[PDB]
Amino acid sequence: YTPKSAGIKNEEGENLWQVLNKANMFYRIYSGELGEELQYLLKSCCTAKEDVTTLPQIYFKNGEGYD
RNA sequence: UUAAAGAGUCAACCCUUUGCUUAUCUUCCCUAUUUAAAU
Repeated sequence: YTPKSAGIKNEEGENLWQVLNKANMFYRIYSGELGEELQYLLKSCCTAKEDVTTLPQIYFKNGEGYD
């Protein structure tokens, strides 16, 4: 996700969602088969972001109590 | 218990034409008999 999903297309015309999900280069980079230069930068983007506004909330039984 | 919430509304010509048609052997055969008073 990026604001307005603008980005910049390649010379043939591709975005990251198409590039990383074409022929499984995501696992080829996450493992580190392309080096440790494209491995730290990609892992830097994997950060959590909490937001609960306008989401369903349901009670589930967990032994003695609820969650 | 993916809990809680929400107006789909409005309008319309389906019209026109038409040759179904010719022929034909259903044949042979046969034991229905046996009683009893009107309530």
